[PDB]
Amino acid sequence: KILRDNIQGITKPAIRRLARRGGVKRISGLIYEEVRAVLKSFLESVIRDSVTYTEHAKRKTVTSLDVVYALKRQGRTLYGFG
Amino acid sequence: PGTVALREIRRFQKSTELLIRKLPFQRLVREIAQDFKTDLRFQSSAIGALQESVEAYLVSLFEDTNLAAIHAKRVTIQKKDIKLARRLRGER
Amino acid sequence: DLGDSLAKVLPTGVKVTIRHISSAPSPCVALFAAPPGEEPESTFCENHFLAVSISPNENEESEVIIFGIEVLVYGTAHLTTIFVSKADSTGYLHLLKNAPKVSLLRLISNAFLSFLVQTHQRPGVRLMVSLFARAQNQYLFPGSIENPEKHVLDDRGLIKWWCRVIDPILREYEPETKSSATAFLIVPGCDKFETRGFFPITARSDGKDRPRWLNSYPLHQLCDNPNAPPRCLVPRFPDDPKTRFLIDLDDELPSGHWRSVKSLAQFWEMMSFRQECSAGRLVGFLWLVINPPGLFFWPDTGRGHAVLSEEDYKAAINFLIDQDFNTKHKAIASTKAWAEKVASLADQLWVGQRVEGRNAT
Amino acid sequence: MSVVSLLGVKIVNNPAPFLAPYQFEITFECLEQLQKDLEWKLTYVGSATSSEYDQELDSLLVGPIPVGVNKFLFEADAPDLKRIPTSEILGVTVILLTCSYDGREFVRVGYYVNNEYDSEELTQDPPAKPIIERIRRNILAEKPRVTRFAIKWD
Repeated sequence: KILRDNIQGITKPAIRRLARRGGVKRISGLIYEEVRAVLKSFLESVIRDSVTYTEHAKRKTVTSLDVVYALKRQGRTLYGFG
Repeated sequence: PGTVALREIRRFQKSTELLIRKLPFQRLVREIAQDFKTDLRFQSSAIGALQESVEAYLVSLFEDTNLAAIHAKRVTIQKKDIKLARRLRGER
Repeated sequence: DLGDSLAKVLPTGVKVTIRHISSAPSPCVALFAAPPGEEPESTFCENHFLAVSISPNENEESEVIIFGIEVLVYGTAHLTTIFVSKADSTGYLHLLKNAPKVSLLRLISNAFLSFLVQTHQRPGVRLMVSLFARAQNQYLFPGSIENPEKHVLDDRGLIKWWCRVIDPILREYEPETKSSATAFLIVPGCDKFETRGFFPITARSDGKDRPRWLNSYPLHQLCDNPNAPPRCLVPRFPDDPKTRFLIDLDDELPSGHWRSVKSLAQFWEMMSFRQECSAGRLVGFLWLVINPPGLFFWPDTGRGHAVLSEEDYKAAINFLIDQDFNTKHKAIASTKAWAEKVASLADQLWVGQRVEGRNAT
Repeated sequence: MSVVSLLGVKIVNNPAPFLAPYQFEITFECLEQLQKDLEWKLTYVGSATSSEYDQELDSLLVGPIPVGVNKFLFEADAPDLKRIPTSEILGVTVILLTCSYDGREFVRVGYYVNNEYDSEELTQDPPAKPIIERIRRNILAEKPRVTRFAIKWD
């Protein structure tokens, strides 16, 4: 009754490379699970929005523009106000 | 207990390749689509875009996380730091 | 002479030292994708790098690099493209005695670019100046980020900065509807009203019938044939998100048309969401179109100038770039080392020239 | 394209004692007069572990809206200690200044908050019973995390 989860297939070295890219210097060993959780949640949200938009458009394939449409609903995040 | 220091960025670059492998990401997307109960699937360009946004989101979230860890006067980031980074961004 | 051109702009009394490393114009890959059924236009590339350094003491020979900028120059039969690849600082400029509150780096960048434009301007040939601004800790000088006196601007800061660098060069020409010139800014994630905020203040007082700064892409000025596939309408620079995306898109080709992007507007609509442009910081693409009226063999003579082979140039630049600038002493040592390396590569005992400012305004 | 947008947010009393009210000098811009008003919420994330220990400190309404640049003061009441776990209270956490128009949340600003004891002795040896009257909050105003959702207005 227990199936596999592909989110555990996203390796730790890639996570650490992403962290390094984000400017992190040292990380804990018990962080990867939470990371995978967050990744999966965001991906879920965007996929669901884009899929919804495609379905309503009455089409059988999600175009990259549908994904853009989905991401526009995610808002834009910056630093400061300008 | 698994605590790892990351390699120093000696110099940054402007355009950067993605870091997550194509196929694992793809089958993850297929899983998520599967569990959302839908019969349609993504274009390759669309999955490309998805990955771009995922990794962008992640780099930003890690920036916020590092910031939170700095404000706790630490160098090593923890789970709570990421949760805080999520809330900071504007999640629930 | 670049030493003079730079000397004219710098404040009076400010003594610096410059090293200008370039390469001979050699055949390269086409900057623009080839339209279907045609050979790519022949292109001549030419490298450039300016290194500005100072001295913590007026007497001794302690030399410290304060600034560095790299410029590629492309030449096709109908176009000259000046691309600003990377530009970084070490922030040890605070060691200069009576270093004015004036934006020194902005003046140096401005002067260098001006010099290149002037010396590479061809009769009846369109000249474009492209660059891609994104704020990051260090580009050329490793560990310079750890020097507490190095202050890297944020996103909007760096964009505004590059726009203030480019503005005066644009001001030296006539508006477009004699030599004409127009400026084009694009900040992914920003509408025109928000983008206009990044323009120099001068843009606020331009003639509304013929403005100088635009929030768009110079399409009909770069490509005589707008019926060509979008792929052939965007420059493919080294280390550039535009390039990466263009490749990822070219992966869709088997006609010339992609499958997921049919127009340029779609291309930019997508660009605003790529990995580089939406990582929490802002990003700005910039172009400067210059239309001419109607549209040792080197112009630089200073002893700071050294013309190396492609291989030797890469050697020098890569040598300088993989150094250390964590501290004062390390930066000094690195400066000396690179200086000697360049002197060796050009079969001389010394390369570089001192410069002193004449401008007193 | 948004009608309303924030130009800046100054924090008046900082670093203030934990129980002191939150006071923000908010500076925003408006392009045209609107039918409804602006709503400003200020949430405190007492516990990062769950989205439950969040406390909406206050909610001011601003109407109507003058065309151009506008400043105003924003006072809100300190968070309830009875809704905060006595473990995660002292340290780093998050506050969220949100702004909506006619209910539709269109701007969200996030700040990092560090709770800290006034004496070094209390920092080195923190009591099991939190000394609230000796705890000051310091919030980071240098890097506000601004998120802009595009919505429909009139």
